[PDB]
Amino acid sequence: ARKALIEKAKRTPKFKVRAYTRCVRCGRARSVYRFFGLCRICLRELAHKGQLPGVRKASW
Amino acid sequence: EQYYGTGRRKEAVARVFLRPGNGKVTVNGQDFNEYFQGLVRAVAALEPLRAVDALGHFDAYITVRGGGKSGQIDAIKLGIARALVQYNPDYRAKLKPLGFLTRDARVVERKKYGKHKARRAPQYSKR
Amino acid sequence: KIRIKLRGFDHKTLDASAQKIVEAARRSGAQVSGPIPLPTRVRRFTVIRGPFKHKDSREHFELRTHNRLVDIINPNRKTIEQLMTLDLPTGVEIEIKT
Amino acid sequence: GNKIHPIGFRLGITRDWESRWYAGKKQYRHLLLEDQRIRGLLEKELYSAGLARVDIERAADNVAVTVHVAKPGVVIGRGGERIRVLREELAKLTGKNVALNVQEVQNPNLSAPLVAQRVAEQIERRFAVRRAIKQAVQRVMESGAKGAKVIVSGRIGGAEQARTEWAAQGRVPLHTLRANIDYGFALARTTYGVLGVKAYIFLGEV
Amino acid sequence: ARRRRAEVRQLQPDLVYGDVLVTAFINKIMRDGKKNLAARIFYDACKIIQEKTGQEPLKVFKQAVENVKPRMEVRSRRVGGANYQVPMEVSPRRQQSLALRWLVQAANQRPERRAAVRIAHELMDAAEGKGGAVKKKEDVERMAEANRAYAHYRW
Amino acid sequence: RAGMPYVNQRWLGGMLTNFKTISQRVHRLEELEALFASPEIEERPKKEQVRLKHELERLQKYLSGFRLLKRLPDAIFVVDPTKEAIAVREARKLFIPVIALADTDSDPDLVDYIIPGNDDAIRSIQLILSRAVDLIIQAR
RNA sequence: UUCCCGGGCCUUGUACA
RNA sequence: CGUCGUCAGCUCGUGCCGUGAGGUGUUGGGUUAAGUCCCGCAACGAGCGCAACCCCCGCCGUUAGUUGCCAGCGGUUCGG
Ligand SMILES: [Zn+2]
Repeated sequence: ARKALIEKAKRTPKFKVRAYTRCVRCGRARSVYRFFGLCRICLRELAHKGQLPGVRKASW
Repeated sequence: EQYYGTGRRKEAVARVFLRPGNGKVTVNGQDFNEYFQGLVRAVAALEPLRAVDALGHFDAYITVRGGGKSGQIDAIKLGIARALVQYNPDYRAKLKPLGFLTRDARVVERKKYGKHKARRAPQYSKR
Repeated sequence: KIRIKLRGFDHKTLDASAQKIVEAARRSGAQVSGPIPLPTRVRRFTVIRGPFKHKDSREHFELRTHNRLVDIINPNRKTIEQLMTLDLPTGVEIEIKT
Repeated sequence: GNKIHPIGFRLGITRDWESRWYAGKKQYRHLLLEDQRIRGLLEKELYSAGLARVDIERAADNVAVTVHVAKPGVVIGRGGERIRVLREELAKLTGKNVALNVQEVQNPNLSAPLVAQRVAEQIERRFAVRRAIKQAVQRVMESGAKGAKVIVSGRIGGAEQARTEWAAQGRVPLHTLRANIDYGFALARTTYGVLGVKAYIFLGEV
Repeated sequence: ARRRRAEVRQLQPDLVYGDVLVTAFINKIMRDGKKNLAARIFYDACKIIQEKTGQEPLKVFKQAVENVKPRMEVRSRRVGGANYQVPMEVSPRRQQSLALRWLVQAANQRPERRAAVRIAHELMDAAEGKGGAVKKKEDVERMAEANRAYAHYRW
Repeated sequence: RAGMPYVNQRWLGGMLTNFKTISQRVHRLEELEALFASPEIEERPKKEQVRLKHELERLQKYLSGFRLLKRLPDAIFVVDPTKEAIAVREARKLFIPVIALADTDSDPDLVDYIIPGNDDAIRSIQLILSRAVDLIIQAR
């Protein structure tokens, strides 16, 4: 999550297959979610904070 | 004319209509012998009838949905018991002891994280 | 002849909005089909609790959206003028259909 | 131990989301990202004001920001200069003609975030940690507040070793769903590291 | 089980014959949750028995089971760092369990190709008073009564 | 048969040295007694009512008669000084004069005003207490 | 519930920066 | 975040005991999944825990009938 990598991720990389996704909050490139654009850790933090509307702890 | 019972067992749901007749049962527009064919256990679905010396009086229309064949059989059994009770409350006094008015509450237990399937833990060795 | 589709993350506000719409419509002449509860859609996210390891923690989150139906029949002119003008709570979304 | 977030635990009941709006699969992440930007900007801007909570709402291409502040005077400025400049700043941050709204919190001693922020200020000003926590808890408990509990992380007073301080008074039943427990976190940046301040305030039942 | 007595499950009586012992035997046959297969195998074996033997298959099965019920078992016990096979009397429950399990194992160990054939043969032989099941019962009994020296370890 | 308080079920440790703490229990008793006289009990599901009633009856059992003490008593009357040695010790500690109906197995030193008599024999207790109470009555 | 492992209680001999 | 451990335990205010560390409460007997409850007791109460409050499955009810259902009932021709 070097600054250079974060910036490089946001340009048209001369190809489609060179494109990938990063956590829009911390720049993590590993375990992001398409729906939110957040990594797992940031997903958990923001879901606990109550800043993700309609999202709650599940129990079935 | 029509005496109706529901019955439920493990994702299978029945609807039984009992009408006066010769004692012929149909399931989803098919016959019992041809729907549950090759299944030994099938005839179980009819014990609540023959418990009270039925099978001479009531033709049954059966609509069954969801679950599996065995679950469907149990649903049919519960439905028939309920319909017979509705026919005459006194029937309840003799159906209930034999254990037919009970809906089996046992269903598939949900999987747990960190287990192979809901109870089975991962193997470990070489302590 | 005119169809109202209601979406929302919450069910309280969704029910309140559905009741308000159906009441305003029924009071305005034409008959109402009423609030039909459509099946809700649930998305499940399972995320490891720990930031580094311990892959056996796996907190579960769900996001559920509810769906309603109203389906007003024989649209009155005063009805069609009162609709598309009502104010919604912060969560509820309305889709219009014919 | 590893207690879970007492707000996430009660999002369903006794607590409400900070953001209330619906979005489809297509437009969820964009709305969320701009919300993140808005919260970041206001947090940076309105620190002096005593910010406690930010609420974002959307109806139809409209944003209704509601900011709960100890001192609304700081937010407005004189003749509504500051509020207007903030409104235009937000509008040009996100092109959705936002509507900034200001609320004043009654008895800021009953606001968990404000209490945590105040204690963090005390820490950054090199006050006695134990005395600060004790005074904060006493002050909170004096203003009703059926229960209170304040925790400070570690590295107390430029020490070599980290250690949790922590003080409580009253009832803090974390395990009950119908608790209406208010939680606040503050980060104190000291020349010798960082400290965490957690505040729990138990305000009635049901 | 440290506290309770672990009450035995009540099995649903058979449908063809209306007895619980047949149900237990079917269960003892059934593998991988295939119960229909076990029922078909058992009924094929019963038909074979009836076709090749005078009386009803039910009596043959029942009296074979009664014929393969041991009474003395040896249990491994630790005394003074030594392992002793203490003789014990087996309750009817354990009797029936051992009988059915041994019958099934002996049937499955036969050289006949078809499962129904093997089951029928084992049942007929155990009825007569010979075969793998009866032999194992006899060996179990003789392993006891040959070490009655340790019976005073009441256990 | 007087305005005097009494303890006859059990002497809780610190009825005198820890007077303030026990007074809280007295207040709890009065508040619960008020609550069960109210129709507002219909909330708090029946088993919660059960536990509340158990608490109330325990309080009545141990604190009936003790309810009359608004403050520290001016004297104490002990039937058996040996039996209620805890009460005697407390009263000694708090400079409260002690009157006791002692017998052969008692310590004469710890009693300020001793009546050398019997601690058993209902008749003796009846006579002594009756005379004392009548004297209190006609003294008022 | 005799033995294998672990935890708790009652009773008991050595060591805790 | 893992772990001991979903194991039942960890403390506090006033009182009492001991010069003091500390003890009692929280040692005893019955019963619990549980410091769960009861009885006694120099202690009387409380806080964090346990349990409950929240959710899912199992029975029934009111509200509502579309894109879901078809017991009635009129063509169908297989098809709700
Ligand atoms: Zn992230």
